[PDB]
Amino acid sequence: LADAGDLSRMIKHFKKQKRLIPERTVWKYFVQLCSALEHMHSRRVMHRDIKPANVFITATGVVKLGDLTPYYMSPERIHENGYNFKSDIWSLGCLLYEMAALQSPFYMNLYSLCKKIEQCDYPPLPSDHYSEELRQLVNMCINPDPEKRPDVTYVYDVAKRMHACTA
Amino acid sequence: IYCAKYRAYVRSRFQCIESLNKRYTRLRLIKEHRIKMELLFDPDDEHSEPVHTVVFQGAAGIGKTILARKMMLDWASGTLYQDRFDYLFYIHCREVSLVTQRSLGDLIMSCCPDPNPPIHKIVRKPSRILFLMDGFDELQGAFDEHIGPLCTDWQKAERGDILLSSLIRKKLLPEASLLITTRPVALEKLQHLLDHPRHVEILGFSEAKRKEYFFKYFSDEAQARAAFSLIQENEVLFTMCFIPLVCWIVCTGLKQQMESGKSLAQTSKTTTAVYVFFLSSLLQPRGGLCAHLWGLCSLAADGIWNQKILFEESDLRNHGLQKADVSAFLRMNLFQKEVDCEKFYSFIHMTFQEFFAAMYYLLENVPGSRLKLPSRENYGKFEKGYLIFVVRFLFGLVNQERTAKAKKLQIQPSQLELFYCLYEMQEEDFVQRAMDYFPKIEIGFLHNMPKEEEEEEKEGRHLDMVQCVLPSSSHAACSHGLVNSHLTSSFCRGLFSVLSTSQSLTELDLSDNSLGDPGMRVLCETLQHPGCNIRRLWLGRCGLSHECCFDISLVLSSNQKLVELDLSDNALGDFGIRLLCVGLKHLLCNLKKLWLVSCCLTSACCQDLASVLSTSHSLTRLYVGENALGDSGVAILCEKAKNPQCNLQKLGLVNSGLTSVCCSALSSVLSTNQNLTHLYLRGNTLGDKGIKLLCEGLLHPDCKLQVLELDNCNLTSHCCWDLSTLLTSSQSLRKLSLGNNDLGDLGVMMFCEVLKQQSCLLQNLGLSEMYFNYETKSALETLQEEKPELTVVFEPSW
Ligand SMILES: Nc1ncnc2c1ncn2[C@@H]1O[C@H](COP(=O)(O)OP(=O)(O)O)[C@@H](O)[C@H]1O
Repeated sequence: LADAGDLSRMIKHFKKQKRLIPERTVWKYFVQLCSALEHMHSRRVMHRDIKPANVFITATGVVKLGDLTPYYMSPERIHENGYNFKSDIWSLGCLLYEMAALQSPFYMNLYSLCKKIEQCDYPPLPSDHYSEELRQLVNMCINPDPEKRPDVTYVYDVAKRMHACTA
Repeated sequence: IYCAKYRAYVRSRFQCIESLNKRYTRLRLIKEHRIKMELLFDPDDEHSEPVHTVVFQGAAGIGKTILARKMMLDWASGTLYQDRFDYLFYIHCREVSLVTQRSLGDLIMSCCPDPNPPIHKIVRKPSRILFLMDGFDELQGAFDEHIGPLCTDWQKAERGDILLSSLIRKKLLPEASLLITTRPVALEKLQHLLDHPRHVEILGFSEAKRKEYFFKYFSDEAQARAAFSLIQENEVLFTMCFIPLVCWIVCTGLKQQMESGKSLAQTSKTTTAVYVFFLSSLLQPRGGLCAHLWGLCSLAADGIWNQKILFEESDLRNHGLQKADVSAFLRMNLFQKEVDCEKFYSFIHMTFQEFFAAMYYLLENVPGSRLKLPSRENYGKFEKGYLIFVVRFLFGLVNQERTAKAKKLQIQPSQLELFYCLYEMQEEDFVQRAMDYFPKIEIGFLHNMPKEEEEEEKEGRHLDMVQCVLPSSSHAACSHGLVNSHLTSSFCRGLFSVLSTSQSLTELDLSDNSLGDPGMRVLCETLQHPGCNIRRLWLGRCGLSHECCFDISLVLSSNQKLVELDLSDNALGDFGIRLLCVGLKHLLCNLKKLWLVSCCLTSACCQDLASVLSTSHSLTRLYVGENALGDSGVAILCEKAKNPQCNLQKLGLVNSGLTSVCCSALSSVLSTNQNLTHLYLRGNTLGDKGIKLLCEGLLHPDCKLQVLELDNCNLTSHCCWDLSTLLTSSQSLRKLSLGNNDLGDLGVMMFCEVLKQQSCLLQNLGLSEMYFNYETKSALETLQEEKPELTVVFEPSW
């Protein structure tokens, strides 16, 4: 655990600033998230709790990764099916939509959340302020069915290029 | 045994291209993730554990496949290669490029049959076999190298489709390496095809290496001192000669003019002008040729429009104008047929073919190219750079350039698709046509360059490694844009000269790059002179230190334009703050907001910050938010507004310490000081004493206050009724939020009881992170809508 702060602080900063987080910073946090997550999963350890409050960063920018029915709850897991790795891809999609447009995709009660899940709805990101490749990644990581979800080994090597061309 | 035979064959194959052994200069190889081709492919366990493949990438003509030929001839020379490998196979992706289903290919010139049933026995145990696939941008078909429907077996003796074999033996079960070289644009076809790759970008001709090129090309005193300096004295074309192909263009584009003498440095601007001048240097003394040029033009690009890259013993040209002019073009090109080595014909580097494709789409549906565009980019770039330059060279060179009315009908659709590809599309890695090169090579600078004054939409480009002549050429022409660039570290005046002249309408942010040590000390002279400049400014976690501060203290004093400045997370806390406050306090300033968060600051500076509110009536919203300061500044915080008429609207505050001292100081300012709207206290380790002093402070009648937040507390279950009764007594605030507060069921019970009659606040309320019971949650969701004076309540988790 670091003593600088967390990611939710880093979103409340811009919420005070009334400015959207620029894309180089977005990818700069997202890649060191993804590499630590794939390092977790390659040694066969799941997380189950991918939450923006569970993201802890130094003041230099290094995400010192924290260790191992809520609102963040996948369509299969909110209908009490299997928490798969596709649930981790679901939570990475909701986390990225939070760091993209300053709030969650579905943000009370839990019926209408399941209803719009069955209707597969979410507000669209604006075009002019985020990369369209990121929105295509978003649409590929909030798919309802588990088999339509590419894993961390695809998205991390995607984001590696997205960051290396935005250093 | 078979090693040395075709080793000598590849020695003969790549020795003949031009030589090219005393004509090879080593280049730069970069992979940042934040080289040496000897053991480049290391799967070493630093961060590249299971890898078997790299991808080389640069722009059009950086020298990838000539580097591959140097590797082939180098290992074919030996050249200290400790034998990691045994047999290396050049696979030219513009000869294997068909779809018509041949099996494995290792016999090329149809020699005696190689031991192919032992050629895969020597893969399994010795993994010393490597296939340099080269030229991914022109693997023809229908731009279709997708996920394979069916795989092939790991012996490949069957005549499977190479669209379904090399894609598969690239994709799955390889146990053999491949180093594909490509433009990065066609990385996307290769991307979602899963590889686990490495990547290397290739960066070539610097100053001294270009000097070594001009020495190794010519004779050492004829023009190696004369042409070098005569091309050196140009404002561009030394920057443009980062690309080695432009160096090849000029060194064999005035070697023919050393006989005529002294025409060297002229009319040299772009990537377009070097190509058109070199083509004029070849095609000068025959203009007969007026039909030969159109015949060459009219058939050069159907080999990518219908996707047949090499011209197949020029039987296509045997249809269109096969005479001795074909041999003349072959002799003046010198690399058309001989590099194909049996019967086929080609262009030299096929950016010539994209160039003649630009000639084709001049002289032969350009929205078809528009829709097909991003799957490849060079044809669009070269046709644009051709276009306004030959509008210019309508009155320049002779009118052989167009034979026009087709020119305007592709410049107005060019800005039309530019409008279409900007206004609802930002693609950052692979879909180009939203880049400033396409206007750059265009410069007619009165409409077609300043039409992007309209279609700009508050953009921000990305200058990590481009030579900054291009964007400085671009946005200094137009007059809009709230731009946020990135990383102008080494070069200097490509920042200064354009951020000075932004006087029409501008804005800036350079956040989270690393401006250097005089990158702190740059932008002083950019901002220390009038006109119109930055209105508000952010520098988020940039490279900044103490030595900047006095410098920007001067831009504090000299500015009648600044209204909001941020120094976030850059360690500016001691002795530069003295410079900052004397620069701000020194002169009258029109500064209204200021931001100083998280900089490594302490209480040894706030005594200076007491003066700036009392003197300046313009500094109004000082977010000093939660940099590491604590106690003993607290009386200075009290003297910040002991007097009224401070003209301080908001005050963001800091994670503080002992509750009684800070809130006793805060009681005086929240009682006496008028026009104080907001107050963001947060992260403050407080108890009952601080909120008790707070409600005694707001007990002071006719003290005005808007929105207030108290976040971190474990409140007793009596203060809520006290504060809500004070708020029904007087509209002392408007809203409030609560965060990680373990305040229990009894507090919210008293809260909904006092909220049942005469809701105290009038804007908003927030209660988060609460695992309490639902019988009161029914009342919370109940009593918000019939009396919507309380509009929103935070519902914690359910
Ligand atoms: N090391 C070098 N020495 C001399 N010329 C070079 C060198 N590298 C590249 N060039 C120039 O670049 C061109 C070769 O680039 P090439 O490898 O064919 O590009 P690509 O890999 O994109 O096809 C040649 O015309 C040559 O003049």
